[PDB]
Amino acid sequence: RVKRTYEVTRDKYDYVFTIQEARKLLPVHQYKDELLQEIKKNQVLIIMGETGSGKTTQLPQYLVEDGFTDQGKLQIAITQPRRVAATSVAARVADEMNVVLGKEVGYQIRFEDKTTPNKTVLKYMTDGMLLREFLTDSKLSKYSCIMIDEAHERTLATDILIGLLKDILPQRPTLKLLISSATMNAKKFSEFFDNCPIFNVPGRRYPVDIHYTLQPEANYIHAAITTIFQIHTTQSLPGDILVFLTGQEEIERTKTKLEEIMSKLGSRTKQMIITPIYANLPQEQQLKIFQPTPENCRKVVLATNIAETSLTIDGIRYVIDPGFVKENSYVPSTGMTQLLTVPCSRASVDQRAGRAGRVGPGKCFRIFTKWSYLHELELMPKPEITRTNLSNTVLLLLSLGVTDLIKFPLMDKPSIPTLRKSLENLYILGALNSKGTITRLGKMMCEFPCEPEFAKVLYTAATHEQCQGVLEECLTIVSMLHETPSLFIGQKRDAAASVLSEVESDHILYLEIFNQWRNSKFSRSWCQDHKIQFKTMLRVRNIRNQLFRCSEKVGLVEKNDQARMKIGNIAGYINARITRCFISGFPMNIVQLGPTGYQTMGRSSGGLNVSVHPTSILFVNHKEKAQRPSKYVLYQQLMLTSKEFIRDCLVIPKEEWLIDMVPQIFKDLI
Amino acid sequence: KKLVIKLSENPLVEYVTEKEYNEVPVEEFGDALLRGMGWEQIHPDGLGIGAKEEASFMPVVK
Ligand SMILES: Nc1ncnc2c1ncn2[C@@H]1O[C@H](COP(=O)(O)OP(=O)(O)O)[C@@H](O)[C@H]1O
Ligand SMILES: [Mg+2]
Repeated sequence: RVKRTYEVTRDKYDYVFTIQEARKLLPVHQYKDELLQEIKKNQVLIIMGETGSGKTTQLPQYLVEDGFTDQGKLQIAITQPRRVAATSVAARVADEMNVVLGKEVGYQIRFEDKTTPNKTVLKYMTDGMLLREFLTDSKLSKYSCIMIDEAHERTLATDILIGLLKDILPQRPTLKLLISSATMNAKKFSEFFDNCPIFNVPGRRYPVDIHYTLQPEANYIHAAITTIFQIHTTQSLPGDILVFLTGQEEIERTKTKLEEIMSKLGSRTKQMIITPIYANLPQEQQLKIFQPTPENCRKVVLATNIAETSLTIDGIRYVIDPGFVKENSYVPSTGMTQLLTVPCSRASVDQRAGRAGRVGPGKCFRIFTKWSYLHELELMPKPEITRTNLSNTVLLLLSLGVTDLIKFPLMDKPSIPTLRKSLENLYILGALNSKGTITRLGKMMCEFPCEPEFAKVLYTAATHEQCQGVLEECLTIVSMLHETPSLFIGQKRDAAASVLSEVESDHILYLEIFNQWRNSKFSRSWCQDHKIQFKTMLRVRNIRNQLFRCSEKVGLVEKNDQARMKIGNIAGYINARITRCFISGFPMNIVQLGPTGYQTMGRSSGGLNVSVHPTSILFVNHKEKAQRPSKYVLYQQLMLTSKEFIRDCLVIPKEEWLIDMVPQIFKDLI
Repeated sequence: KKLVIKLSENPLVEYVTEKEYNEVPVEEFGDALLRGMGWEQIHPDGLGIGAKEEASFMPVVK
């Protein structure tokens, strides 16, 4: 057992010069009679099982077959933290129920919902989407049963869903809600729901051999690629490899590197099937990961944390675990959120090692030493409510009537410095009155399927007297910002030079790409010529269509049309008006140029010496053109990899645009 | 000296005011709301766990 410790490069490599029958084998099917009796007795139930027991797929099917839906009058809501896990598992259940997708089994995520009103029986949703359902219906009267799945992940939207549903259970006696999670300590969930009974599904798992490095690795990515090959060449099929990578940017760099080596190996090495899994994965790619691999082929799955708990790939025999999770961390004193990658806790690494033990005895490979596991790793994960901005959450709770906000029962309370900074952010955005009541702007911000800061940009373009009449340009740029990592094939500067010769900032470039694509009658041939992914732009047009319908219900489109007649915009004046709208929407994300470098303006934030990320076009202009750096820069994303980086950078040429748009911040700062 | 704001535990307001930001400051707003309620690292590129130009990673030999 002590032989587990291994060395990388173990020795380089040479190159010549019935679907119904499978449902009964799941472990939840043998406990089906006992579990449905327990749901009838108890209003709330915690169901624990090993990952892959069948609880996400079979439990909604068991409720419909029993009769909880009541002939299709009452819908069943199933709550997912992951967006990919909502869409892909709903496709599986539609195959098992034999219905076509979106008619009797549908999904609802924020920009696409495949649901029909009368026919849909069970619906799979993102955890954020069921929160938005409270604004329309406070009692959730259309749902007979709600299932909060993956509750051990402890996301932000799950925590408020547990808090909001706690209030409604005395009001509704016929609503049954099921908490389903991995085999984690559910005593904390059971205490919250007044001594709730817990059901445990025993899982059949095989022992996994867990391997550690002798020394820590300089590059885990190179160590993970080498570990794939020493499994691929020296082991016997069938065995599939599951690799846990942090983000979609590292997955695609690993995939093209791993494809490059297999081209050099050629005929001698066996065929490798590389399937990526990440957050904004397209729908056609999600079918590829669940396909059974052909004979004489090895599947190598490159995945984020979605494959850890949310979904299982059948046939995994090898797991490679570097041990990092990319996450969003919010600090209340500084007041900003960062994208940073951290070593994950001991409980999550043990959850990743269990994936090799499903179909048989497997091997788990860890790129970190055993000494960097006993002492260097935390024991449990910190919940998301401990590090989140909470500005969108408090605005949603004030809309629902949660006035007290500190006696509102939660499993983990938010801290007072986080809750204070969340209230100050809504007051800056104008969503909250000085008397404290929610204003007409704040009720408007809850209507949009976006963050309240993006809803402020769309409000400013239609209404504000210096900015009035650029709503059509702002609906384009906000829609491009949701799909920014998937826009470009190859390097961004080559596609940027083709669409427009000189662009100042990223927001104006994203406007120019969508306009020239629209002028070409939405041609697929335009995107290949200018090196933009065509499948991404179809999603961007879907986002713009959904935001345009929400702007009509608010009334911003009618106020836009009256404004465009009066002003008579000139193309020099348009980019100035677009800049001022994003200043009012994102006033905290302004960076001042200093002697050492770019630096955060906020006096609570202080001086961070942030640098411009190399993918942004603002970095491309400074390296190639002789233009001096701009004094003020607005960013959409902040990222920490060895120094702080800003993405989606906007250029603010004028100092007085800060003071004119948001004087409540920048009167003191300037 | 320290003002208290109690929320309306239950007609439109278009803009906030150009003067309510002066009557109630931004930093004073969050403190005043809580009194009414009651209350009053760096990780370089692909670096491994526990460790401390591109040279293209080909672990393949002729
Ligand atoms: N989209 C899909 N395509 C094919 N098979 C799937 C899909 N989703 C789930 N499965 C299979 O259904 C089974 C049930 O898994 P699931 O219910 O998601 O796990 P858990 O019990 O952890 O929620 C798994 O063995 C998995 O292989
Ligand atoms: Mg599941």
